[PDB]
Amino acid sequence: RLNPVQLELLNKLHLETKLNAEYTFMLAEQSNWNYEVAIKGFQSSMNGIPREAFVQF
Repeated sequence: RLNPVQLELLNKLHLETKLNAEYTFMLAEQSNWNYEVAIKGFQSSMNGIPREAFVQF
């Protein structure tokens, strides 16, 4: 599980990256859960984040 903060982040970043939140937390976890870094992360390679992740937003 995650902390309440990582939780909020998972949801927030799901919203920021619009990745199905599993890919979001995948990203968000490889990105230390520092938000902006997963922002940098997905949005560094957002053409390569599969559309199952990029979803219908």
